[PDB]
Amino acid sequence: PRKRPLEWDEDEEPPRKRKRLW
Amino acid sequence: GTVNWSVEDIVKGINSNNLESQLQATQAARKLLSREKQPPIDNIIRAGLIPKFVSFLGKTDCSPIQFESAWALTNIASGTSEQTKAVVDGGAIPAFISLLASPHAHISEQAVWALGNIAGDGSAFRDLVIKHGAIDPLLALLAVPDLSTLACGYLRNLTWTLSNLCRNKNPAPPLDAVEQILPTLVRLLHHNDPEVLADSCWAISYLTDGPNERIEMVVKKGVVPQLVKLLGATELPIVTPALRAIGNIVTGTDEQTQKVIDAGALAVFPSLLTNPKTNIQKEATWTMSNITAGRQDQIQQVVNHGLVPFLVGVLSKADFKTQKEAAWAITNYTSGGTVEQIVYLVHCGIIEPLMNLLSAKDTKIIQVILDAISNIFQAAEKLGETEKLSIMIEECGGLDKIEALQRHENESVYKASLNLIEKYFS
Repeated sequence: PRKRPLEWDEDEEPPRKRKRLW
Repeated sequence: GTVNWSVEDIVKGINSNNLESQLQATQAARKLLSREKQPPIDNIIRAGLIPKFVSFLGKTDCSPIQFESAWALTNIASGTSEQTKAVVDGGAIPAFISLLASPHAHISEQAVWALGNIAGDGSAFRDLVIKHGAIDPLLALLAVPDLSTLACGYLRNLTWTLSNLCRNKNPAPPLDAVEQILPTLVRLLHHNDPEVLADSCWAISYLTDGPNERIEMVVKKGVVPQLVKLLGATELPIVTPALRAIGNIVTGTDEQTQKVIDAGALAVFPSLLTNPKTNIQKEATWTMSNITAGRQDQIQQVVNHGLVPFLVGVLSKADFKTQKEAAWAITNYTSGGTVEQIVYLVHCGIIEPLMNLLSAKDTKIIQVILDAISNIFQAAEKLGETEKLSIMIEECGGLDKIEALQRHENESVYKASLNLIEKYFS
C-alpha cells in the first residue's frame, strides 16, 4: 500500500501577507 | 493633520526636500495605506513614491521617517504579487535587512514584518530575501537567554516571518537556510505563547512537506516528542499545524513513521479522530491511513491503542472527505496486514459501514472500498470462511450494492465488482 498526500486547506494557515492596520 | 490626504498632497510634501515636510507626507501615506477598504496602493506606486520611501529607510538621523516609510512599504508589499514586486524593484530588500540592526525596536520590528510580506509572496522572493542575507540578522534578534523577555507582539512578528522563510515549494527553501533556521524553530516550539507555537508548528509543517530527506532534517532535531505534546494542546490553532506536521512525517519511511509512534502519538488519536473540528478529524484520519500503510508491527500498534473501533466510527459517520480517508486507512490495513489483524478488523464491525459507503457517488472511494473487500475475501479464503463473509455482506445489503456496481459507468469498478460476484457470490 502506498503512502498518500493530503490537500492543504489554505484558510487554516497563517496569512501569506499582512497589512498593518494601526 | 496627516489624516485623509490626497495622493497629490503626499507627492508635494515628499518632493519638497524639507525633511519635516517629507516626514509628515510619509506619515499621511502610511495612514492612507493603513485603511482596510481599498487603500490607494496602485496610485501610490504610479506616483513614483516607492524609491523615495526606500531612500527614507536609510535616514538613520530621522528614525520617525524610517518607521513611517517602513510601515508604508510594508502595506504596499502586503498587496498583490505585482505590488510586492514594485517594492522589491525599488531596492527595499537590502534596505529592510539593514533596518534589522536598528536600535529602535518598533523599527526593526517593522522591517521584520515587511520582509515577511516579501518572502510570503512565493519561493522566488523568499529565496531572494535569503540571498540578501536576511537570516543571520533575523536570528540574531532572537539570541537572548529567555524568549519571555521579548515583547509579545515583537516575538510573534519574528516567528511569523521566519515561518514564511520556511514556506512554499518548487522549489523548497535552500537546504542550508533550513539547517540555519531549524535550531531556532526548535526553541520556539518550546515557548509558551499560543500564536508563536501555532506559527512554529506551521513552519515545521512546511519543512516536512516533501521527500524523506527533508523530513529527516526535522526528525533528527528531535522535535517529534514536542510535536506530539502539542497535539494535545487545548488551542485548536496549535493542534491543526501540530497534526499536519506529524501527518507529514508519517508519509516518510517506516523508520520516520516509527519515531512518531515511539513518541506516543497514537494515544492522542481517540480524541483527534472524534475532534469536533472537521479539518482536524480529516487530517487525523489521513495520518492513520498512512500509518496503516506501514509495517505489520505498526498496524499492530494501531490495534493495541484501540484505534480500529475509532476508524469504524469515522467510517460510519463523519464528513465525506474524512470517510474517504477512513476508507483508504482500511484498504491499506487490509493490504498490508496479517490475516489475524484482518479478522480483528471484521470483528470490530468494519463490514456494514464499508457497504453503506458504496452508495456514494465518488468513483475513487468505491474503488478503494472494493479493493478493501477483495483483500478481506483473500483473508477469508485462507480461513475457508469466505462463506461467512459473503453472508455478512449480503445481510447488511452490500450484495445488492455490489451487484448494481456491475452496471457502473467506470471501468475498474464494474470489473472488480464482477470478479467479486462471480467469485464469492455465485
